[PDB]
Amino acid sequence: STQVNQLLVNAQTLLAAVNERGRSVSLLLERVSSVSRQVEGFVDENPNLNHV
Amino acid sequence: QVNSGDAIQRWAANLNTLAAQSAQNDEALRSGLQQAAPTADQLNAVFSDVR
Amino acid sequence: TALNEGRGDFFAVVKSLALFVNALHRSDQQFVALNNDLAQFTNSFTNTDQ
Amino acid sequence: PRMPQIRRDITGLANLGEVYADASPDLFDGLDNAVTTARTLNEQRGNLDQA
Amino acid sequence: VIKNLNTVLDTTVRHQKQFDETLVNFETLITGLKNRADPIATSVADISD
Amino acid sequence: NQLDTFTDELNQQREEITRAIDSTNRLLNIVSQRNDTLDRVLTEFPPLIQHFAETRDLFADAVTALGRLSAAADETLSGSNANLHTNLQNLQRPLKQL
Repeated sequence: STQVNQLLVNAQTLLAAVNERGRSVSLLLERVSSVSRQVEGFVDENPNLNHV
Repeated sequence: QVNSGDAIQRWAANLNTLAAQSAQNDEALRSGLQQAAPTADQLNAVFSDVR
Repeated sequence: TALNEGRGDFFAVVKSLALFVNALHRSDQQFVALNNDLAQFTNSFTNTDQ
Repeated sequence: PRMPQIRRDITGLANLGEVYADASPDLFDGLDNAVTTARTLNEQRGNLDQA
Repeated sequence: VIKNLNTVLDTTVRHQKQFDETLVNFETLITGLKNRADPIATSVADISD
Repeated sequence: NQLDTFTDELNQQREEITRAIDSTNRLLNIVSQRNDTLDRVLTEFPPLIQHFAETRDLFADAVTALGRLSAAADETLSGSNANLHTNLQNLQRPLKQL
């Protein structure tokens, strides 16, 4: 039971600290997908980069 | 627990959505881990070359 | 008679739930904060369908 | 002397039961798909550690 | 109520050792993460930025 | 006397008692019909959580290192997002002429 109590309170503290930066956290997935698409497009559209 | 019932319903629905999305992309997750193991090593090698 | 045959089990349940509740009762606001933080955190990754 | 507390406990228990009964299906579907992705994570623990 | 609670309780008892281990493991994991929550959150925000 | 008091108090809460009975019945019915998922969770999650608790420090180090990289990366990219664009747009014409 003591472990359960400490687990719950520390989970609350950790989640509060994490979602304090909610504006960036909410956009994390969208930004990572966008940068993935941009890197893929940049590599795809410049196939002569290696020759240069 | 009763005072946060709307919150627990919301995170239950969100967990359901996230879990369904992750399960429908199981093979993509596996391939992502497999290709993510050595690409960071490649990047570290490149950077340590130009450090 | 049925209750008396399970009397030891029932009072073991009572003595265990007593410790559980006595250790988890003081943090009621912490639990409300935890549930709200959890909902906020899991909302951060579900703003769209995919 | 502790009967108002008993009434409070019974009322809260009923409310919490209703809340959990409302929130259970989403949690259990999420647990199914989380079990699938947990199996995937278990099968590739070495990949995750190397990553 | 008796029937379904019997079902759920025997299912929990069947995995009782794992059910006892997971609470302690989860507590240790959460405490270890909470001891560095601020760098964790800062790093996640920086990754997103 | 005290039994009269206790029985009156319980009779005053018999409606709450039956509402709790119905509510617990519904919740336990739902959990019983999902018992298979309960069993799957109990089989597969404790090993994962034990593994995570073993490697919590490594995960923390990984996140902090990625954050250390990404902080400097973000500051450098934001400090030169538009200067780079203007420099490229200017230099495009001399590149064509050269």
